[PDB]
Amino acid sequence: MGQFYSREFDGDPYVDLMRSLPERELVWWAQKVIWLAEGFTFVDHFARTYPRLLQHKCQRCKGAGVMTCPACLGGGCRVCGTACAWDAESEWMERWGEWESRLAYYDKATGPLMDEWYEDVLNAGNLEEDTPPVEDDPPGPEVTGRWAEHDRALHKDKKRMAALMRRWGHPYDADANLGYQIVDPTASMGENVWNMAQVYNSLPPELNPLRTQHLADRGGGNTQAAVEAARSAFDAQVVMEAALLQNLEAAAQDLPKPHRLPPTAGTVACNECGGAAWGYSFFPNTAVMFGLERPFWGDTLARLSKYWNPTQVADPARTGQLLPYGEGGLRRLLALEAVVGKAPATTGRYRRDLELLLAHPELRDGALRVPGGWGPEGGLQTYLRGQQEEQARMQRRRDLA
Amino acid sequence: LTSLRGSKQFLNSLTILFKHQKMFKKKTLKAHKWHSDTQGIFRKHEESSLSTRLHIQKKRKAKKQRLETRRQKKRTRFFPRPVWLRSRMFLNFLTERNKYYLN
Amino acid sequence: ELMRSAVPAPGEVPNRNSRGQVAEQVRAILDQYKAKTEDMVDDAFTTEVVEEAMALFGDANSVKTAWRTQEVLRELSYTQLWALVGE
Amino acid sequence: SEDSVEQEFGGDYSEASLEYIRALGPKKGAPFAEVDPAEQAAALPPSQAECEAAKAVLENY
Amino acid sequence: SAIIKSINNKTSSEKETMQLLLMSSSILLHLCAIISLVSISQVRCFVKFHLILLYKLSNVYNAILNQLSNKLQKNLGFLVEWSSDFITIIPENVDIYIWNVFSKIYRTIPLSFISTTLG
Amino acid sequence: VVVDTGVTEDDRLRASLLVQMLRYTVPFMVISGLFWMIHTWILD
Amino acid sequence: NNTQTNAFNQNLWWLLPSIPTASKNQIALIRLNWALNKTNINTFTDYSKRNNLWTTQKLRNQSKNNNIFSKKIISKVKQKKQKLNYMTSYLNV
Amino acid sequence: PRLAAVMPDAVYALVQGTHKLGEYAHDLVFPPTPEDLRKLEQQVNATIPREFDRVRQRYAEGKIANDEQLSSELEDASFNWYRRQLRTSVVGATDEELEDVAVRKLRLEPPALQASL
Amino acid sequence: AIFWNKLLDRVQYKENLPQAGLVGDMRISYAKFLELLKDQRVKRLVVYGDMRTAVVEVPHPWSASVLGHPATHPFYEDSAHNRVSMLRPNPAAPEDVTQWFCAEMPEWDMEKYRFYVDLPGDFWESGVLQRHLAAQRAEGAVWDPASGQYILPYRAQKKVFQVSTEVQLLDPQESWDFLGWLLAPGRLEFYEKAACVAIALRVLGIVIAIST
Ligand SMILES: [Zn+2]
Ligand SMILES: [Zn+2]
Repeated sequence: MGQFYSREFDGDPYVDLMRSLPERELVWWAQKVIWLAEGFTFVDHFARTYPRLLQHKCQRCKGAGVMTCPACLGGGCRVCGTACAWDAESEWMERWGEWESRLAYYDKATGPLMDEWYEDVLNAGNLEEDTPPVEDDPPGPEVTGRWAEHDRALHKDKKRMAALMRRWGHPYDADANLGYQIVDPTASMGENVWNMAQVYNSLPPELNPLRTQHLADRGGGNTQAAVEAARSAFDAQVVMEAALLQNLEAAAQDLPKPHRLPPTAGTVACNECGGAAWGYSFFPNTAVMFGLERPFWGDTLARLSKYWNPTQVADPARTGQLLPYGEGGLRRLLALEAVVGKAPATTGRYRRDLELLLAHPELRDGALRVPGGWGPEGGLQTYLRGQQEEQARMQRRRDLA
Repeated sequence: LTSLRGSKQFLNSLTILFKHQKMFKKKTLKAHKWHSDTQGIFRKHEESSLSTRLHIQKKRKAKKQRLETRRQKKRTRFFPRPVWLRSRMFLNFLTERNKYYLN
Repeated sequence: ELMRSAVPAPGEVPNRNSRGQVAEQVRAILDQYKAKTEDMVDDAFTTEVVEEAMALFGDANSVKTAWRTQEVLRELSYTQLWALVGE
Repeated sequence: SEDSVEQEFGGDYSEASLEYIRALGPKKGAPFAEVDPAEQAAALPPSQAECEAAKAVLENY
Repeated sequence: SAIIKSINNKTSSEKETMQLLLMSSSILLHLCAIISLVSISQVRCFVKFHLILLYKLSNVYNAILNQLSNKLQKNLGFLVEWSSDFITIIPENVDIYIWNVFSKIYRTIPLSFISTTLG
Repeated sequence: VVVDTGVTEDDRLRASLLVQMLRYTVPFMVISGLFWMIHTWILD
Repeated sequence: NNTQTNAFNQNLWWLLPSIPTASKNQIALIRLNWALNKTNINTFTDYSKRNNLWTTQKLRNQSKNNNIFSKKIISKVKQKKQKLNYMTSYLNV
Repeated sequence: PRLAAVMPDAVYALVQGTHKLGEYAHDLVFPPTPEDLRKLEQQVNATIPREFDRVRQRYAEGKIANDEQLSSELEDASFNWYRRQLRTSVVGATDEELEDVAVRKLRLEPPALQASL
Repeated sequence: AIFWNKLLDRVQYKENLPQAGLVGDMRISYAKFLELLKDQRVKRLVVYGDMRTAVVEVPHPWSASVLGHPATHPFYEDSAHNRVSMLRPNPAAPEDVTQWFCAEMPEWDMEKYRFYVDLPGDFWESGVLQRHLAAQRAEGAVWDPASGQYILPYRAQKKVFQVSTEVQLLDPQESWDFLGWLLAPGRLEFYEKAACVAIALRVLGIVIAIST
């Protein structure tokens, strides 16, 4: 835009020519910015590629950073790590329930239908009704049949819809789901974040402090403390997921993993290194530069085949040892495992439930959808208790008259 | 006592909804070979109302296929939303969010 | 049933859609937009709404933790190779 | 007995919709930005029983 | 250490030769990489842009802080450069300063090398 | 089963040297070619 | 949005509304990114085929309101089989 | 514009053009069959579903279209085949009840080996 | 597609890391993973490029067998809409339901946790995976000459809640990191805007040049 006019561009055979044509000036500016983009690309490629030459790995663990505790491979071992948060198998569906509840809020898979339902209940003034359907009528009561019960339950839907709408309004107003139009995937992630971080929309209600900032009293002192102590665990789990995914991305290629986590319930830390499994060294790691990193399958085959097949060159003829190696050999040498075989001992906690699933075949129909779980406080036993207690309750209600 | 338990009143099986409201093609039935014998083990060994629904479906789509309708197009949703579908979706979202308490 | 493969086929693996994919489907179907009687094939139900009945309660959209089933299941693993060879 | 849902609805529906509605959550709570009864129940201090009982232990003191 | 241990262990004054060879190879590799990088035209554009930015920002900082400094003593455009070649805007005393500092830093390499190797 | 094996190129650090040079030098050519295409093959 | 590619973008993150402050700020930003990912909207783009197969009806309608036979009918059943696959349990596609 | 749309079209065009050039390379060296073109004629005819044969006869006897009436005729054939396949997916085929659907999607039955030979 | 669908997951390999069955700190321990492995609860093991990290896939207990539990989605139903179950009461060890026999469910119908695990640096030369593979693959059909017939023994069938393990190793060379970095969305949008302005200025320059 005629920026080469002011005073101080005289003396350049090409700039004075650019003075006479604005298009040359504008394409000069475009090229000037594109060359800088190219330079930035060159440099950042170099800077993310060169560090891979200087990375060396501890040779005893092979970059794992962690070795095995054989005492556990066959009240327990006390050398090898602290059990992780998910080793408790009897806590699985509970944690999954909490997490899927928290995930139900953020979800926008059914965004459009929820939106137009909110737009239908919102005004209720449009009413561009088309032509109503030829309406069926259900087979009347006193006809006990599964098809008939299906039909009667199908015809009892609008009044129940209004009833639940009374009990639980549109989720867009109870803010149980993410807001009306906070995000749609066709704007800019730049805009979509700003809308997300406006007012604590990055959390569900149950952890939001705006819901609780009004009441905190002498009674418990937990209403504003035991929700901050839950927000904290929430953010910790989110950060752990981010870290584990960075490690998975570094292991999808053959790179060394960036996050060195502590050992676990079957492994001890490598003694040679600190548990740090690798590092940068200023010496170029010739094996990566010359592409000799991985060990040629046949070599590993030979190694493992000669490690799993030890040899006994001495014979018990001269040497007075007729027993194999080990301890307590004299005591070492003192039902239906050959047919069905072993009984699996990891799943007794479901035995009871299965028995119930055999005592009540009707629970196997597609109309019932139990939440799930194992214990008496979860899943099938909840429905059984509800059914039995309600039938007894209202049968005793029949006893009043 | 009203808590997370679920019940048979929510029709959580799409084949029932389809064979009761949308699918009226009747089949030529024959002998089977796999069936649930005693002990409830799958081993190897109403029609007139749905006919009425069949006929009314044929009439309705015959009417809206020759361009006789308030709107205009063999195929378009007419915003007379079957509340049966809107209902299920609400029940599902509600139980999924209400799973909060089962601890 | 003795000479069946136990490795099903590259084909008979039906599709299963993740959450993002059911969202894509729900969008692309929500904004998707003489003869006489007894000429019909008796499948004259409304095409649009049964599609949403499918998308929200269909089998190919019913496992909430399906990541990419067709790809990772239409490849053969090491054990499936060892089993093919043995036949 | 005679708790909430059969007071508001009650004769609003048959006994079938009673169970039908009863199986979808206690009332409406933290998942819905509300303040649950059990969590609010701690936000109330003790009653006058506290008052004159502690006054009596004060007199004994 | 594992590096130096390996080249000491596997291959009459031979280990010192191997170690000198390793250190020279590594330094030369890094220097060759850097020179080959800045031998690309667009990377020269990149470094020129960063230099003019840092010059202007240092000028701002200098003005501000020197002015507040002699105040405490009282107590007690861009395009003209960005579109012109590099050497016509920079003086020569600057590069002479760079060269003098370099020379003064490394002028004791021969004596140190000789003393190190010879007992 | 008919098993087939490659030629396995015994040298290993003479079989790999030139291909590694290419692995290191070609990205620069790809970046330069892409940017050259956009910034000269259009606004000549 | 104009600093999406470089690292300088990082300094922008600290400018919107037992351990120190920068820690909890970073963790809030991380939670923001995870939450934005969790909304299941990432895959929808204007140029998919899953979006082009159900939008050919409307575009055909408005455009008409604006060995060949085998080719046509087989193209029809090909697009229909594609919709069968992307819809529910189809068996070979 | 929108490279995300250009790249798939680019590769599709590449491979389809290569297929065309290969077909040309095969029709000149090995000239086309004179009568087995009827073999392929009928064997691409046989897999046309029944819901399309209604226009095939309408394609034989004159009253096909001008060019536009068929292009709205076979549309409803496509659509009824579509809904029929949907019903075969969900409620099964014409000679197949829910037990047999559970049999088929559980992969319970083996392919008949005795009947094979 | 047969070509494109492949090539696309080479360039876009970071989008295909599992994001569905992994939620928070979803690690298990090496002993917990070993225990789950020995008793046949792991459906799919996915060993990664460096061979020092794995993603265990474990079905939800009710989605493992074909029991008609009312927590599995009603995939398979009778005419009278009752889900099917495939129990067999173990004539050798009755009175204990957990030792009964039942068919396993198709892998594309399981709900699955996807746990993370770091393997030790001596996992391959200890032979745990080899022991498991050999134990599970060394049993099959038989011919019984006493009763003259083919026979699938009981020790070759799956009890309740047990599945068959599928080990799958990934290829490090199937990653293509350079192109995934080169064609990133931000670089894509920059390329597009630059090309737009380029074609604009070319046609505008020729417009003003024919206008002379
Ligand atoms: Zn141990
Ligand atoms: Zn180590």
